[PDB]
Amino acid sequence: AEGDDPAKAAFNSLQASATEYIGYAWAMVVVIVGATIGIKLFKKFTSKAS
Repeated sequence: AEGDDPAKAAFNSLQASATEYIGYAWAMVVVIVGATIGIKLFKKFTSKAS
């Protein structure tokens, strides 16, 4: 059924037009994950104990 919920959806469809926020948020994401790979890579080399 072609039901796209015209109640809250439609209203949210307007707020979702924030093309000024869909870009800088992506860079922040990398700073969340990529930020782990850094410290993570450190534990590996520092947890070798060969």
